[PDB]
Amino acid sequence: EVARAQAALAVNISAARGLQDVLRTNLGPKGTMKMLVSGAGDIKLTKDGNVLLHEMQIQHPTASLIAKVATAQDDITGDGTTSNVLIIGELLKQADLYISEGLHPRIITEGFEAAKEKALQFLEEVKVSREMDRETLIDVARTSLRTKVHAELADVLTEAVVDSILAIKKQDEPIDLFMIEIMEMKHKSETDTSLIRGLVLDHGARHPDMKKRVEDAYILTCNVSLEYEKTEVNSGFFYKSAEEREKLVKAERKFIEDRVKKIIELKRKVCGDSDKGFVVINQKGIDPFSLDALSKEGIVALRRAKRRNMERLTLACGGVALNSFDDLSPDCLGHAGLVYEYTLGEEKFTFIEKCNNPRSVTLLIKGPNKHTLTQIKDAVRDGLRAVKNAIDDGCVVPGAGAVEVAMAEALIKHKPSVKGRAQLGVQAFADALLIIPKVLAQNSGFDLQETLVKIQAEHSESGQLVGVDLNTGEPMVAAEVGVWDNYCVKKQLLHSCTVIATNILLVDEIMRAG
Amino acid sequence: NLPQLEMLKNQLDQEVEFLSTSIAQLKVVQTKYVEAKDCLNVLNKSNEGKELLVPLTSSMYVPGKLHDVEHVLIDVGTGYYVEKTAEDAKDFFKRKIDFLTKQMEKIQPALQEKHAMKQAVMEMMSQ
Amino acid sequence: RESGRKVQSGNINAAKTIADIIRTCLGPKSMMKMLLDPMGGIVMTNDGNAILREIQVQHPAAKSMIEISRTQDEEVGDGTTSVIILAGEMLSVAEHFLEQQMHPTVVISAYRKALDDMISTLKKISIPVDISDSDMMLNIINSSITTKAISRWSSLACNIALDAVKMVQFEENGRKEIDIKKYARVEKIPGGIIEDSCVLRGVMINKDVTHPRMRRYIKNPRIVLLDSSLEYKKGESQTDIEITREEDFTRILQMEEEYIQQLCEDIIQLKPDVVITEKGISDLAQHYLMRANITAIRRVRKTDNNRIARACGARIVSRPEELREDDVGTGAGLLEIKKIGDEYFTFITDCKDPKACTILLRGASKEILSEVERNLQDAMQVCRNVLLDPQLVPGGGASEMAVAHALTEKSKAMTGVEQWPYRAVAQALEVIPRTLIQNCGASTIRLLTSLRAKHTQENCETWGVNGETGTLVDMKELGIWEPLAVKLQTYKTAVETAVLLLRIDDIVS
Repeated sequence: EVARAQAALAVNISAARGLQDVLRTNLGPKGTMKMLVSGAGDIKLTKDGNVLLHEMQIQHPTASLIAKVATAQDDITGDGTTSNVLIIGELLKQADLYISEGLHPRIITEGFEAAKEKALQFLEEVKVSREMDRETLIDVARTSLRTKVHAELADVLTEAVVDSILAIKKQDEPIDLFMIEIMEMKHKSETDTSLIRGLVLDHGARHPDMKKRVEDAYILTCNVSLEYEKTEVNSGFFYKSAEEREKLVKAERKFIEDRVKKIIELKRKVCGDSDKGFVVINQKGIDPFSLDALSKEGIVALRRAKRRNMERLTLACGGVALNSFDDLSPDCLGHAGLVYEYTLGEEKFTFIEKCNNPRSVTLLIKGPNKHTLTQIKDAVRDGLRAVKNAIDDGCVVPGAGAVEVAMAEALIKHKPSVKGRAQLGVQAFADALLIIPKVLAQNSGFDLQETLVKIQAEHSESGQLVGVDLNTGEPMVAAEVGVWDNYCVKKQLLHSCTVIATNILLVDEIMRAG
Repeated sequence: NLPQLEMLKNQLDQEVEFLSTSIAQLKVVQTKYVEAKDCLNVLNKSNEGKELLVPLTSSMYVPGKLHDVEHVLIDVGTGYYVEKTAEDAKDFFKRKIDFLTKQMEKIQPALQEKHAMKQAVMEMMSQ
Repeated sequence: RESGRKVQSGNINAAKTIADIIRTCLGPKSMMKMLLDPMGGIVMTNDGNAILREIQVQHPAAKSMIEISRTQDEEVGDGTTSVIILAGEMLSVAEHFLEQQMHPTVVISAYRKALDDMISTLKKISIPVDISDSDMMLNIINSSITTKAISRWSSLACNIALDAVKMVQFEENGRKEIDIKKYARVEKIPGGIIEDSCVLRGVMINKDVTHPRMRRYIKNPRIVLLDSSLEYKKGESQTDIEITREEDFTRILQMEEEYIQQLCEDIIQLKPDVVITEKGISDLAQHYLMRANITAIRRVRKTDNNRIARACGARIVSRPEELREDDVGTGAGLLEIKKIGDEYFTFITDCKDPKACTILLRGASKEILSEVERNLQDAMQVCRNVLLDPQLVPGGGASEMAVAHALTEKSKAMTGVEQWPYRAVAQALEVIPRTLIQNCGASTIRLLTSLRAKHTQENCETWGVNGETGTLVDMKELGIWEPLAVKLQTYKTAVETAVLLLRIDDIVS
């Protein structure tokens, strides 16, 4: 089935609004949560632009296509997908108005670009270069989390955020694929958000009371089999050879009490005492009687580890990996100044913490363990990438539309071309910018018009960046307020908004066929 | 479990024994056709009328005067005998060898194949 | 089973919409149609050849439109959209009228004379090139790449196209016709950069030979292409019984040795190290050569050997007796196992004939390379199209508006009922200008009538509207250029194409 040109563009642009409109608070603290019980057919909770897209099975190509490119920003920033959709269809709103009056679909698409630049130039012009301190990042943390959750919820979150990235700023790595270690915990309340500069150990050893508080953590991350297995196992396993099974029964616990002694000696080599804590972590099962020997030596000897955890163990501690405990120097195992083996609920989740040279920082959250407990985890985690951009860009500008008008102003305040031709594109282009504050202000309050003429005249009067009180509808200096746009975030979605809006303006038919 | 891998090893040992026996014996049975083939060249050569010392019975050997070198037997059918010409008899000797030859032949393809599969079970054995 | 006027309609009917939506997609300035699969699969393309496909096709002449399209997709692959425009233009205009004026016929004929006038005008409207000056060629490639808006790596690949394809051009019927493409060899390579690639002599062997015992580098040993028949002869000249037993192993394998050597000594007679063994490959054949310490490259394609036939510029030899350099491994030549990325690549360079290079491609990796290669593939072919045709034309409406006048001038002079096609022919030139006027997004009727005047005095020799400059313009200063044939090749097709469906009044099953 087919729709041509004008009829093609409608289904495009018509599909945007309602879709787009649901997000009219996805951004800032005013952002309204949205629940899928319908996405796969499962009860959930989400606010993000790109995420909500993929979450819902989204039947319409319009809904379909941006989520692909909306994946880019959510890949990059993680938010502003919470935003970008809004300008996009409003932009789609603008171009048709010409073609509605009539105008060639080309030139409008054509007139967006110098517009896409002169506004992007204004980004260069407006971008506020800021020297990032934890506080600056605190308000960078809360501007993305307000977009996510309560500013209340943004609070306990903000700490671990700016603190986790705080130790990666040490690493001078502008991006974080580490200190992204996050933990969720059994609780009545998702309120708890915990920060472990080290790791947290999911698995407990089948033997409790081994070393329950490991003070000095000497961690050999060990694939080792200290359970080879205790009885008849041939290669370590059952088989069809009795002849081999007849030979292979005894060396098992021998190869084990080896690795027992290999730890026994190791412990006393690592320690010579049970005072200094000590840890063994098997990637596999361990004999508990091995443990029993070892649990009484001052070790916490752990088993069936997850190779992922082994890394941050091998790394954030500076831990190490062997197949034979042998003996290793006490220092030869990575370290965490304290280890706290911690049971909430019935499972001890061992905190290997202040892991020496942490490249990873663990963020625990205790919660009801619902998609509530999810709605918090996702919330911080894109703000992480957001605040990560503030590491990336030294330029962070405020949000809450403080940007938009002043940006939308110039190219409107003057035809950037002084072409009607481009201004056709531009007036279409430069207009859609205002969608964010004007709905949010009116989402929270009075009609856009006032705040608009406020924020404009204000910026016109100020040039200070003034932005909505996102639960009021009144403009406030958004820099000081702390609602803040990475020059990373806003610039990209800007591009993202326009770069899609063109060739999709250019779909002059669609056939259903393939 | 444990006995099953123990079972098929020396199982495939004997097929080697059997086939090596069968080709050995089918190396044996062919040899007597040319015997029947060659003894006719001798009797043609010397002449009808030469003393033939042929076995009589156990440890007994019986004499006779050679006659009818052109009259020479092919034993075929179930229970049947075709005496054949000096030419013809030597032919089906050659024939029934060649009948036995591929009969003898494919035995070693069967012979050699059964040992490595014992080995394959013996390989899994010490495994 | 389909009939006459309804075919004639379905001709004009289908070929209309056939000719259409991709013209929105046409131009460096374009409009990409969306394509929805019945499952919901969405597609955004300027490619008619692509657009031809997901759309459900029924009208068998539309299938036939897909044919000359694929037929042109075989030839260029660009303008497959543009070729079906004009047949759509052609079939639309004259057909229904002139079949309601009762004929495919005068319609048939006059496109012979639609063809030649432009063919004439082409040699007038297209100007010769320096294939000698690759820069004179480069701007074309600089132009060739950018309608689909790819520049970044192509800007280099532009040059690299020029380089090899002039070399991968050696071909003669004695009238020296050069189609030769398969000489050009391309390389998927990991690492390097899109801005670093080259053309290496002979034909570099990349695809199926990484083979590490080629040795690595052949300084001047020969490479050996075997249409021998190197297969060991188990007897003297023949293959004896198989080996089921110890006795067949000793006697037969011995005579298997001689035939390998006596040919491989004939191979040694041309003194190789590398022997890439294709026909007559034997487990003893390489082993002897490996015992000969002659690296014998087996498990190999004759396509490689055809690449190698173009790597040394040689042939492949069925001769058992007296194997020669000029037989295989023509010229001194090289063979080198090179690691670009870490992939082992046989480079057989220095064809005995000059104009020997094949395109090495490095991207930052295979993919971003494939970005180069795909666009270089367009870049490289335009070369052999410019190398095909050393004339080239100011494009757009200049290309378009030129002949219609002479054509109308004909129709006016010819004043038959053939004049009516030359009228039907006249403005069909201007549809891509309409698309160009789409490309700029402007008023066509004006720009037409405006460009119509631009041919009234200027004669639109260089003057079309270029939607990407937006305006009626010199296309020489503006630099819109294609080798003449490509214009004709697009132009030749639609004529015959229209003339094709101009024949059909009958679909029958």
